[PDB]
Amino acid sequence: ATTDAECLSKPAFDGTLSNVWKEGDSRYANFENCIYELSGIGIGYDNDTSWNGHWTPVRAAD
Repeated sequence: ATTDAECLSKPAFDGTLSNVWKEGDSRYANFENCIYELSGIGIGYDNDTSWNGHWTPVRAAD
């Protein structure tokens, strides 16, 4: 299990994450029980489900 403060302490990376979901024109993905937010220059594939760009952690996996 992960907490919100544990996730927010992790660094932001530049790469690709799969199983990406939308939340009002904003993209989110789950990685190591932490939810990351897509920003920067985005390049998407796998029918909007795989996004490459800047991923910043926002919260923990529910």
